[PDB]
Amino acid sequence: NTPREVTLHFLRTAGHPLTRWALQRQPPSPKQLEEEFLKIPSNFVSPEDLDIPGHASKDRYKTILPNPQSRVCLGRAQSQEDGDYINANYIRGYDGKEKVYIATQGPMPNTVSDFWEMVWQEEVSLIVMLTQLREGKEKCVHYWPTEEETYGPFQIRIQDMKECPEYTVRQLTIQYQEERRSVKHILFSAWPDHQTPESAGPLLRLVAEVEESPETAAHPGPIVVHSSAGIGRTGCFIATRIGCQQLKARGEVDILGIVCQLRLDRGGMIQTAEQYQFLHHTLALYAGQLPE
Repeated sequence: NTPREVTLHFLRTAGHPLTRWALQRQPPSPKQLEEEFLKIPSNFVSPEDLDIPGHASKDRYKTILPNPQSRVCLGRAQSQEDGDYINANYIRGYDGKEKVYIATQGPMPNTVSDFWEMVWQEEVSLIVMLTQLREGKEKCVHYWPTEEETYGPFQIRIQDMKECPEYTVRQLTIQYQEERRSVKHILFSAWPDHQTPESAGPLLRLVAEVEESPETAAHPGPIVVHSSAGIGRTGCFIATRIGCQQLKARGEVDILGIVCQLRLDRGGMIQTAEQYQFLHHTLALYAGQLPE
């Protein structure tokens, strides 16, 4: 028993709780953090674990695939399309709450309409986007409109653009037949893939921008988080939020555990050790702004 049984056992049980104090005043050494991050299994799936034909055309990277047990299935309630496929996964949030996020790649030109179908079906009201200015056509596409565009059966229109210093908030609507819904769009640039943000301040503010985003609905939908591959930056963002939530509720955080649980939801979440180190730096900062 069995690369897979031993991977799952690890991800399901590994933990390393850290108090507000230990985080601030005695974190694990950069050495320990590296050695620790390497021990975490990736939980990638092989192309052999997904029997979907033609999914390859819908993936930005051949090796970054949604785990089947949490994959988002497009039920096609609003269109005629062949598959149910989109490279995306439900992600559990604080304390295991189901479907708090959906982690996905940024759409490619041929998956723009699948994305919006996901946004609709899942009743997404908040999209968080992580990118860099250098990022070209092949890593990222402008899948929202200038004023107004039809994407498949939807009308997306831009109701407002406001430029905060570290991100752009766009208020959109998406409308299908008679039903028109609000979606808040946060684009956070200056975050290159395989790297970290310039510093933690801007990330914590992005996280707050999301916290203080009014929760209109009765069965609130998942927050969509995306980047080119949908795991590195998307992982850091989502790990930072969950981590802040644990610190706030419990005065401690388990980062190792958090990362492990994200990899159960979608393989590869958090790509580099340096990103894992940054998570500790950011969360250490966050502790200091907590009451008292």
